Amino acid sequence: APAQQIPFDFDNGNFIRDLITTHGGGGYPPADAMAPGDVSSYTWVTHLLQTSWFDALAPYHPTAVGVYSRIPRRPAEESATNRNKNIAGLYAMFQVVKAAFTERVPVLRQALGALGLDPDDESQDLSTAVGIGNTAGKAVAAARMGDGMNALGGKDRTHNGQPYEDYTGYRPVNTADELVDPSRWQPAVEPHRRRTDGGPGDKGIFTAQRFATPQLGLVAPQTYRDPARFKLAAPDHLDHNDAGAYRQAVDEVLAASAGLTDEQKVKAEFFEHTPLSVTLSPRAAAMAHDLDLDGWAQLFLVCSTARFDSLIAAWHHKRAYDTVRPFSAVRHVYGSKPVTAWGGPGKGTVESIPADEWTGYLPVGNHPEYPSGFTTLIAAQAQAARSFLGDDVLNWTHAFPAGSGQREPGAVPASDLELTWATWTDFENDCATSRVWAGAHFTKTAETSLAFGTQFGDLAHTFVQRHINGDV
Amino acid sequence: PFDFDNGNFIRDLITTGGGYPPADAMAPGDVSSYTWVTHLLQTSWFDALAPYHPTAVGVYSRIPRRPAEESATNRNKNIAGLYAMFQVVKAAFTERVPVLRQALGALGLDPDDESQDLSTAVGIGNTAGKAVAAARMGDGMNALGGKDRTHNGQPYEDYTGYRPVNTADELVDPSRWQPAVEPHRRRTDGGPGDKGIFTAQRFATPQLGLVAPQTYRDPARFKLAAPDHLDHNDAGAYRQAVDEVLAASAGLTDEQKVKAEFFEHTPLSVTLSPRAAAMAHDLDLDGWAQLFLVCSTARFDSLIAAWHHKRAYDTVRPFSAVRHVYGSKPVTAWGGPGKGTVESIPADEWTGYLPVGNHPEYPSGFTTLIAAQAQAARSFLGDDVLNWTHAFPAGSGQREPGAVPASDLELTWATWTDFENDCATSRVWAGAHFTKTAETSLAFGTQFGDLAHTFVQRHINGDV
Ligand SMILES: [Cl-]
Ligand SMILES: [Mg+2]
Ligand SMILES: [Mg+2]
Repeated sequence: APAQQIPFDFDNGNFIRDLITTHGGGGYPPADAMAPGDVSSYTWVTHLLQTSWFDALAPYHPTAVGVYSRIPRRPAEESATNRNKNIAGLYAMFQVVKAAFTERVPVLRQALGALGLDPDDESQDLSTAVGIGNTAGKAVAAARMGDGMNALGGKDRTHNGQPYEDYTGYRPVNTADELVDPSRWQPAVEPHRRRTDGGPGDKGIFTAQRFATPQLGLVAPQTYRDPARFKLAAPDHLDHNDAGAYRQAVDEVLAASAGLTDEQKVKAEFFEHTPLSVTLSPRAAAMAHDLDLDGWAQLFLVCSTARFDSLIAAWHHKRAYDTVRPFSAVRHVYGSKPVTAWGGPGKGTVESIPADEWTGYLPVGNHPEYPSGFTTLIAAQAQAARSFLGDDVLNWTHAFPAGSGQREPGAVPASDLELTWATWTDFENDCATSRVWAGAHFTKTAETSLAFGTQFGDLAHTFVQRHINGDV
Repeated sequence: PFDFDNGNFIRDLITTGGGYPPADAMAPGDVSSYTWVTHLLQTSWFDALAPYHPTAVGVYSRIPRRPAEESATNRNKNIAGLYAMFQVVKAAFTERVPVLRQALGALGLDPDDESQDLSTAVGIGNTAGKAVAAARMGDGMNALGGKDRTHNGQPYEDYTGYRPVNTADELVDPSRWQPAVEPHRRRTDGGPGDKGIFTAQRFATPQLGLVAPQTYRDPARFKLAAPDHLDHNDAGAYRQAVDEVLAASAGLTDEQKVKAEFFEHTPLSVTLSPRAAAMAHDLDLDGWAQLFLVCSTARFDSLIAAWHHKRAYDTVRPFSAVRHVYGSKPVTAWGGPGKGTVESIPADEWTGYLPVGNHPEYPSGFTTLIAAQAQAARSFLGDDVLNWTHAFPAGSGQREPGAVPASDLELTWATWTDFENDCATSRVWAGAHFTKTAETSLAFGTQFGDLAHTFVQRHINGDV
């Protein structure tokens, strides 16, 4: 309803917990223009969003300073309640949304109006919460909208630019029709409605994949400068000239496909679903650790910084190694010969699906295979939360009603399902293995990605502590 | 309120100007899947009405003729046509099932009635619609996705093994089609899709050239001249074709931009031009079903032939040809949204006003189809009269919303000849086609309207 108001206690509430990250604890969130499996654009925009929270609250802190702005500190009385911090954080992310997520502006404008806040207030009075928030959010957008991500589309061109357009000149050595180098990434052919549950798009249209925002590997990281300094071993397990090792890596993917259970299917979908598994695991960790509003903003910043910097490094190596995905390797080893694996929707495991008709449980991501973006990112986020919160406790239970699976709706899971992760360690280990259940990654890739991501959580923790303490 | 006895379900319900219709899962510019599914829908109308006609027989079914008293009013014919297309929707357009179920319920018809009593309108309609789907869902279009595979098939999947000789990144043969790189939200107004994702084009349903046509058996028998204007080894002719496209781009007016969008909007220009012709000729319900079948048959068979030649000639689109001729050099053309004509847009940053279609250039699908449809309506209705006016309020353009057109605009086509001539030239304004391609496509499509008229008359007369 146009006049409906949102109940929220500005004085004692927590806008991150009570407004932004609220959910019923079951199923998947509503869909919008950001596809849940598109981790690169998701991680980039979410970092702008969640950093604006921290920068908006920093002047209300006794010592903290912002990442992208330095706003003169407020008297302590302005933090006696959470009202100013709540207002400032909301306006800061509103500025980021207006700059980087214009699709969300109408819903956010309506939510702000329902909270009693003027959605057209562009004041930048630095003694007011709205002015601090607007200033902090604008500073994040001003520093990042023109970064290497090309989020506005103007990089290296003057006409007809499109947001997130690749300006780096990446070209695969394989086409979707011909596997010239079986060690190298090959674009998949996918229906235009390309999400796990179909999703938005055009009926009867097919496309060939393009490397998703390869320029991500070039954007300025938050805690370091050059992602090449984080060395990653070569993916020797996928050298097609070592036919025995290549075939073993393929057979492990097919065996994972053949062994799929309801729980593995749901976990495959869960860990690829960025607005749920990635965004809301810090919420679960925060709920288990009794953090105040400042602690939530700090935890989310440390997690987002870890995701941001680890994914840049993962994307750098994705392009440098440019590694083949499982579906191409399955076809390379077996051609049209039948294999034992998932037969497709409603089919369960079958003994004789032709290898060139096999597909992973989830639609394969549109970028090279090595390393795993999700696994690197979650390992970084798990380490960041570990370091900030002081322990490994996560205690996240999420419910999946019968038939709520997106790949096989109405059939998977066969009955109501509750998944629980007591620790980040359980969480990140499930993420890595679920990438193999999804058919998106080889076992060794997921294992190496787990080890590769952890270090970025430590860098993120140091970075956020430096800003909490005032950056002197 | 719809009147079953004297009303017309095609006129009063299905095809009920200004602006563009609401968007759904079928993108308006995607002509191949649109024409295929629409032919099943509109053929089911005719087959449902044939037993209620004194002599007509169905295309995909033969239902024993009804007593004339059951055609005294339009009630049975209206009921039968609605259930017939409902059967096609359930088989070939499942996305539309909820809206149609609701529309039938609002009319007082049970959307769960699967009766096939051939003495009742619901039974005749259900039977006529199911026969169309049974005959066509497994044709060469691969609409269900099972062609030449047993696992993980996807509707409309290309089974033909077509691949371009160019990749989206490298133009090796400038005479041949090169797929474009496009944002995933790929429609003129953006459209549904995923933020921040780009794709390389795939030839849209190349198998369309292989599906069994309605009025002939082999599309190769319809000769189409070679696109000599696009032989890159003849640099002068190639550059002339390119420069004509750039000059059309530089000369774009509000009217040309809106007409470019209009003729690429299949649910409007293609679907509703027979409505305008039917309205201008005061046809009864039978005449509407017959006209739409002649038009749909002409579109179906002409587009099959166009798709056959699109694959055989596999010709380059203007954006690739502009890049071949000029590389990065500046040209005079449209500068992009909000910029108008500019003197120095780098050629490798130029784009047509509308997103280029995802199939080879020669011949033009829209132009061939409209020329076939225009001829079909001409032959059936006996004259060239169309008398269609469509309004575009200020700012209603999809490519440049709020700016184009600068003021309220009315487009009028008195005749099919004016309509098809505007369609051909608008493909050049759109940047999608070369001038000679549009001209040749107009000449190529006309013949399929004559074939369609003969085919429908044979069925109207009883197919003896
Ligand atoms: Cl071919
Ligand atoms: Mg608190
Ligand atoms: Mg009538």
